[PDB]
This record gives sequence, C-alpha cells and structure tokens, in this order.
Amino acid sequence: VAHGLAWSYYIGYLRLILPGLQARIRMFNQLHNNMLSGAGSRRLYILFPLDGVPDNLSVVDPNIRFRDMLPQQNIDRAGIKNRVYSNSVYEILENGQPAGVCILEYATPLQTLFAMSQDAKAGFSREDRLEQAKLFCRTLEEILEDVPESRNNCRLIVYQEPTDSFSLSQEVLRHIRQ
Amino acid sequence: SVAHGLAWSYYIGYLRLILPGLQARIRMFNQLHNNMLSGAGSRRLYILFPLDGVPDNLSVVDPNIRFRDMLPQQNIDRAGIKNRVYSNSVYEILENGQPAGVCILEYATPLQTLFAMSQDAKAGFSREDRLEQAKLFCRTLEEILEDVPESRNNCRLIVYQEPSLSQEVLRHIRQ
Ligand SMILES: Cc1ccc2c(=O)c3cccc(CC(=O)O)c3oc2c1C
Ligand SMILES: Cc1ccc2c(=O)c3cccc(CC(=O)O)c3oc2c1C
Repeated sequence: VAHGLAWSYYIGYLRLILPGLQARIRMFNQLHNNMLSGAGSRRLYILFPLDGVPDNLSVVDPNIRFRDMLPQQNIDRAGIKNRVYSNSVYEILENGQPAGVCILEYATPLQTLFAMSQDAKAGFSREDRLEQAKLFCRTLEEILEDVPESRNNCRLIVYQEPTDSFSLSQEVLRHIRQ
Repeated sequence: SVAHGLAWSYYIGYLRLILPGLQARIRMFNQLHNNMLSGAGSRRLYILFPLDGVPDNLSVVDPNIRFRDMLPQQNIDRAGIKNRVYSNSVYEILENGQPAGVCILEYATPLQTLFAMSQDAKAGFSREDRLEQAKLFCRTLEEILEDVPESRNNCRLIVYQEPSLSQEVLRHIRQ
C-alpha cells in the first residue's frame, strides 16, 4: 500500500513543489538578510518519524524555532487549476546557538498511514504500521535517487523515536551537515 | 495493494479537505451567478475516473463539456500544511447542442500517479497491470466514502471506459 503512497507523494506534491523552491529561497533571502545560507539550507527537508501523530513542529522541540514563511508558491497545472502552497522556515539551535536555518515539514502521508491504521473494520497494529512506514520511506528514497533535480532540492529525514533524550533538532542538524 | 493506500490518500489528502466547505462555496456561487447550480444534481463534486493514463484536459476533451466558471476558492489552514488555496471548476454539459446540465467536474488526480508508476523505468508495469490497479483504487475509494455520509453525498466517482462523456456525466447528474 505504502508503495503507491510514496509515488502519490512524489507525483502529487514533490514534483509540483521542488522546481520553484530555489527562486522562493532567493526572495526569502533578499528580504531576510540572507537567513538561508549555503547548500545546507537550500533543500526541503521532509520529516518522517517512524515511531503516528508526531508533535507539531512549533512545539516539538524548544531548539526548533519557527521564523517565517517562504513566499507562497502558486501552481497552475491543468489540475487543480489554481493552487497556493505554503512552506515554513525554521531556526535550529544547538547548545543555545543558531546552528541551522531550514525549510522543514512533516510528510503528509503520515496522516494517511495513521488514518489507515485507525479504521474500525480494517485498521491494524503499531507493528504493521511501522512496516508500512518503512516501506514508504524506502520507496520514496528510491524515487528521489533516480531524479537528480528533485534530489538536489530535498531530503527525507527518517528517524525512530524512543518512548524510552531524543532531540529532533540534533537529528535535523546531522542531516543538514551530512 | 498500492491503489488501496492511494485511495486512502486521495480521501485523507484531498476529499476531507474540500467537501466540508463545498456547499458554502456553491451557495455563494449561485448568488454570484443567478442560482446557476442548485438542483441537488448540481451540488456534488463529480470526479472523473477513466479506466482506460493521461486523459485530455477537461476544457478540450469534448465539445459537449464546456467550462463555465470557477467556484470561489477554498482556503485551507491546517497544521503542517499552513495556508493552501484549492480551486474547483464548474462545467456546462450540453446535450443536443444545448445546455442540459451544470456541475462541478474534475479528473481524479491519482490517475497521474498510476500512470507515473506504470511508466517507471524499473518495476514499472504494463497498461494491463495499471488497469487492475485503477479498478482497485475505485473500489477502495467507494468503500471509504460509504462509511462517512457527510462526504458520500457531496461527491460522486464517475467511472467509465471507452466502449461520449458528456452523456456519461448527465446520466449521473440525473440519477
Ligand atoms: C497533480 C497531482 C497528481 C497526482 C496526485 C495524487 O496522486 C494525489 C494523491 C492523493 C492526494 C493528492 C492530493 C490532491 O489531490 O490535491 C494527490 O494529488 C495529486 C496531484 C495534486
Ligand atoms: C493533509 C494531508 C494529509 C495526507 C496527505 C497525503 O496522504 C498525501 C499523499 C500524497 C500526496 C499529497 C498531496 C500533498 O501533500 O500536498 C498528500 O496530501 C495529504 C495531505 C495534504
């Protein structure tokens, strides 16, 4: 199931959104004294926690600080027709210092995976959901690897949360640094 | 299968966002265009799903399906996806050379995904395989809509196969 879900995420969102990302950064930077930086901050980072319903990003971590919206993106495929999309820019702290600035969001298909799992008749366990989550990521990673213009503009950030000291900020930083 | 997750994502990712505000958007439409819609048959989101990828865009697919107007936009504002603006389009469906029906009409966006999947260099699949998937998608989507009345009565999945669409649409509006 998660195979077609990763494809619809790519086809139905990442394809529409990536190509104009850089231009929107350029603006953002004109208007915020070059807050985005070089290379690290030139990507759309998609968060995919493994372990449903992660904390929303404004509250998840005191070291992940919202700054501002990029300028909106207008789309006009023969969709759909006219659509407006938003993306959000976050300051990422390490040791009390601004260590990174980036565009960051959760993968919407989490919501579908969760909703699937919660359905009364055909819902399924946490373990079965994790198996699907892993399959979504593996499949999305493959798609992106095959598409250099897409891959140069975004990175899937996949992580597991221990219920048992987890900092999402340190995870994002490690990716941003790689 | 893959089309089952796809159906759930069209529902969770689009129909849930769009149907709740539809009637509000229709009423305002009617007021702006002399009650051009309302007849009950004129107040659902009609979603075309040709079982046959890449169906000609609606404005050009059939002389009997003629673009009239856009609904007022639907603004959405959730967590994660902050501001989005969605559009939907209203079509006049002529029969016998004359307007016979008016509706809100669009292609299901997941057609584009079953097609792209099909078309992949590796683990892509044939037309004969992509069709079985399209079938699974339609069935799964019609099962999902059934469990939630608020949604069901506000959209119809028009599924069709080459042996006139405008005649295929009116039948639905009439049902
Ligand atoms: C242009 C395009 C193409 C494919 C999809 C899609 O598979 C898909 C699957 C599930 C949910 C959506 C969201 C939507 O229809 O806006 C999807 O959007 C798509 C869009 C917007
Ligand atoms: C709110 C929400 C929830 C789930 C999905 C989704 O599964 C999903 C899967 C594939 C493609 C999209 C389109 C998008 O993220 O804009 C999807 O959108 C979703 C959206 C917008």
